[PDB]
Amino acid sequence: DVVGKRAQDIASGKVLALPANMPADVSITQADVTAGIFDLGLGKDARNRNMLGIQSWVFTSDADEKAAQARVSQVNSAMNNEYVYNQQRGSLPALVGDDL
Amino acid sequence: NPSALVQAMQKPVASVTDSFKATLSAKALRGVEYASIPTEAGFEPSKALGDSVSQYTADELEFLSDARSSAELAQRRSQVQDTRNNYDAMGQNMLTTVAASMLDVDMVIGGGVGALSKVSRATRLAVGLSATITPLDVVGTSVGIAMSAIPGIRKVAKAEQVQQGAVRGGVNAAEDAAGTVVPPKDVTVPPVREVPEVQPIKTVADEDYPKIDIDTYSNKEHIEVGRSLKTTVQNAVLAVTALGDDLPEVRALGRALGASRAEIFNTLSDHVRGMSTYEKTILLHEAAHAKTGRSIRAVESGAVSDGVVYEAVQRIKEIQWYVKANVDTHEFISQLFNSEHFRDALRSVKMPGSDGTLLSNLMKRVVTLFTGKAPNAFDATLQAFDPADVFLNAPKATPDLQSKVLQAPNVIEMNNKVMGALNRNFSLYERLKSFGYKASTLADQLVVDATGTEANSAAHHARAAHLASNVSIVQVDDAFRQALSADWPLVQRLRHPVLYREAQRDLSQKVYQQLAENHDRFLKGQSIQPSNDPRVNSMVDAFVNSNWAKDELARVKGAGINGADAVRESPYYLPRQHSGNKLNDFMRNNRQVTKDDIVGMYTEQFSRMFQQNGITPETARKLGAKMFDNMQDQAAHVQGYRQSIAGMSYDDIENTLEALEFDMTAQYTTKSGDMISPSMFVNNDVMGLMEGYSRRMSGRVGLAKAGFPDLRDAVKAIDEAAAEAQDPAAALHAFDNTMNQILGYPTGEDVPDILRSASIIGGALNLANSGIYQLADMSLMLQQFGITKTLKAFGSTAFGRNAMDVAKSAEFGSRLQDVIEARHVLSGKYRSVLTHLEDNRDIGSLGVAHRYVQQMGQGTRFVNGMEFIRRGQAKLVSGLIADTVDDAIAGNASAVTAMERFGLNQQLLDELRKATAANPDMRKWPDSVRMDIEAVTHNMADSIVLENRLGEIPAWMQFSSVGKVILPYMTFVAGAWNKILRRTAKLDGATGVAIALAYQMPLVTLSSATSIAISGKPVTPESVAQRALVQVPMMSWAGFAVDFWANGASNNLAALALVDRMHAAMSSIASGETNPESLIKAVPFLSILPGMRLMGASLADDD
Repeated sequence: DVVGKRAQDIASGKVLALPANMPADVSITQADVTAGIFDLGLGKDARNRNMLGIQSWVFTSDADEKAAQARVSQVNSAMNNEYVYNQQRGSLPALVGDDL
Repeated sequence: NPSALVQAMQKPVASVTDSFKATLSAKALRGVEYASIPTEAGFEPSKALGDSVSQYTADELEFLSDARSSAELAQRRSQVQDTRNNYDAMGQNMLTTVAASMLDVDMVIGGGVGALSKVSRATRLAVGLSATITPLDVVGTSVGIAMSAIPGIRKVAKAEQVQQGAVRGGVNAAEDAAGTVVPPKDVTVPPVREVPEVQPIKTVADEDYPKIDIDTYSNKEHIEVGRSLKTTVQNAVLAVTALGDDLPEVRALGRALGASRAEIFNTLSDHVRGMSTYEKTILLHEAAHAKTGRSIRAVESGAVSDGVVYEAVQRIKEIQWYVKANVDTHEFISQLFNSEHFRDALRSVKMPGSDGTLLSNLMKRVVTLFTGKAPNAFDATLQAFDPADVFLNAPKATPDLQSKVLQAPNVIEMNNKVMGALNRNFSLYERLKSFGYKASTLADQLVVDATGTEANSAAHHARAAHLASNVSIVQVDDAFRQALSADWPLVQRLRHPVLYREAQRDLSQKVYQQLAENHDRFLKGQSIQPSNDPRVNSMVDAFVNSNWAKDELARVKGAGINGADAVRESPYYLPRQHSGNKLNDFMRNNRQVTKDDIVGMYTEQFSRMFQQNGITPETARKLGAKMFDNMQDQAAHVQGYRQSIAGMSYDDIENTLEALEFDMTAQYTTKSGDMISPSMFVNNDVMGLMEGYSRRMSGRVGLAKAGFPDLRDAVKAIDEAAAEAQDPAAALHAFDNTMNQILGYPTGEDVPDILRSASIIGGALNLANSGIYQLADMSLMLQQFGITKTLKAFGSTAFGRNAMDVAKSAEFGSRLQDVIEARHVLSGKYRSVLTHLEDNRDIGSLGVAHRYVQQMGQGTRFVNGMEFIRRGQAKLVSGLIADTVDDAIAGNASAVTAMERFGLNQQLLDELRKATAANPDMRKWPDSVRMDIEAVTHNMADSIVLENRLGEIPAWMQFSSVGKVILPYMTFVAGAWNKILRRTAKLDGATGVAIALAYQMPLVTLSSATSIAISGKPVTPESVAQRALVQVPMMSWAGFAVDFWANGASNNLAALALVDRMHAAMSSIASGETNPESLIKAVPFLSILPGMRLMGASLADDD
């Protein structure tokens, strides 16, 4: 029932169009890293259960912190490019905030 | 049955567009940002929206119905949302929405979501609020505010101070926590000291920003105190009574009056405290003139029949009448105050119909007026009737202006000086009239824009005609862009710049060839057939439906412009010309062919063509040789009128015979056995062949309607006018230069097209009281801000030093000015370099394009903007090469040993030095050595572009002193770009109007600084800023904003349509009407200020 109602609510144009620039709330920050994103679940190697590929999980030096900081920005740039490309073609989904 | 009669006799319902006028209403200026999206077959914007059409305001629907494909609709629906979000914030204050009409670039230039609706709402709001006391003043003040906010600048900070400040937050913001986890019973101090992670930044108020305020009291009666703070009379009076304990118990009169204009003091509660007791009584004495506000209301039907006041006015007018026979109301009332013996005159007479002196009863009614309480306070006014710096001032003609260069003693000089700073043409019209009388009559027929008569100059008609063409050139331009939208995504264009250019040359050739067949078949009554390449059919269809081909042939026949009936008409018509570039480029690769062969080639054609007229062989060779001499002149851009007066300027045989049919397939054989034909040298591109034709035919049509259908008498009328001035040589040169500009010929200078500026002349008085001067003054102060910041930025950087210093030296400043102005490159010997660089490379060659494709929004606003920078940089590079070649020829050994790196040798140099000595003019190089030095330069031009990409100085260029200023330039600009995108991060219109100025401003500063020094005067920031105004007046600054927003044919529509919208409003103002709509429309130059703020302030931020 929820899906059926949502489909014909979308069909009626009750959803506002998204801006040309991605909302600030869609970006990723340290609070989201603490929330559990990038968790890949079970795995064999320590390097193969974090999507960023960092090994040390108990004692970490500043060198790992710098790499994590750079990789977060890399992922943010990739997401921004993907969003721009999708928006230009006019194929964005009818979602907002966390769903997007 | 009966209901048929009712509808049969009714009248038809009006269209659904006859209503909504002034809201719906020019599509080209609204689809620039979506030009390159391919069209979808059978798409229909109404059928795709479906039920969603019920959520729009009847103009958003207008902006949405232009979609031609699904992606375009998706993008339009996105832009409509940002347009709402922007205006939601500005709605918090009503006044700010009034100033939005004049300061939103998208709305005043083009591309916004509705322009008429916003203006027609701002006018209504301005009218409503006035029910700052008249509708004009509300418009004027709405912009004075919203621009006076002093900006804040970033500054470096000490880390410790910031952390201390941040720690006092959290605390003072955590006392509202409940603390139900880890209660106070279970708290302890941590064994290590924490510290937050804030950044070291401050903010500091700027110091150079001007204090902008608008004068809105000049054209009204007002009171001056101490001749600042502005208040009203009914507000000031109360303050006097309250803080007036030292006044005679007069104080009651003040209280009574306070319960009954504009005032200015040169903190209110303390201004009145710094006044003596005597002055603050004169303040009330002059405030007793409240009658004027009430005399007027009883002349107008405002106080219709209200008793007391209506009777008092009548029985004051009766007394006014009486004094004439026996011994307007305003002068009588004023005399009652501003005089002594006048009062004494009325004491010696008693009234003819009641007791009391004539003076006594006159006062009885003044109290009824300025108090309003019907008929005791006469003693107070009687005693108040017994030198201070308080006065009552009548309206004055000349407003108060803050800028230095605008102040004038009378109204004519002020008007002359104001229009000079706005439009380029005015200072030209003024300079033409100094050549006597005959010049004055002729000036009115060329450049003026009359406001009160039908007879109007030639430039006006040419401007009017040149818009019609561009309305149809654009529809074909957008078809060319769409043909390559596929097969070349933006990412690919940035990698292969050189090859991308050929994809256009191929389509141009194909379409040009296709349009030749369909014309010749149409002219002979045969049938047309389509081609098998899907792009060609679409390109041809977009051309036939464009419909400009018949329009031009119809318009040119209007007014019977000389031998124009000889042309033949068809929808596929397209003119024909030879090209001097294709000849030289072909003769460069092949060197077995010499000048001796091209002349023989044309001789064979000429001999056969005029056989029936007994053409002797000598004339055949002479004509063959004069088809080559005047073909080189076409490539170097050294042509001008006085050589095409016989007919029109587009026939290659008339232009050869006037100077004293071709087979196009017959094959000639050269000495070496190579075969040659004249078809190889024909022009091929389409757009570059349409614009050239349209521009010159518009100029000829405009000139005819002014009274010169044939140029033969146009020349004579100039030769006769020049022989009246004291120096005939200068006048003739000026008129020749003006005519070349009108007809569209290369004059060799770097200036915008003459049609882009207006020369409005009309009523001085009416303009002054409209309020335009106050708005022009404001926009002229902000130049000080930007130029001061630019000079400071040059003073800060190491590269700025020695670069602001070479410009002072007499040894080098002159050459740097020439390099900036492109005076050696636009025409003459060296234009080959600029031609080779201009149309043989793409935006991908800048290098800076790669470094920013992702911060800037990757859209059209990126590519459209990068062409402007390309066309800026090419001229600088070419000018540098031209300078360093002449320096080498001069004798500088260090340059010669660098020139030879690309192939010079003693043989070329000896001949070049010999040739230059015989004739220093050298409009072109001799044929003996043309093809070698030409190749030497082209090799150099390529190398610099490759090494200089990063913005670096190649090793072999260390000798050139002037080059040290040009080559590293693009790194200086990149610094300003970074700071702006660190402040907005969007790249919307306001950001583009800042980036364009960031790039273009410094060059003007250097040129002006060089210009001042050579004249032997000190170079101060105010002096530089004032000298910049006589090069790029305000209305030409907006030209750069248009140039960065649109490219090519779409530029002309926007650039021209702003000027006529200004003339059409100032004409109505000069006639006698001052509708606020006119004031809003009459100042389109005011749009760039908010963009100016972003650039000007951003140059002070720390890194």
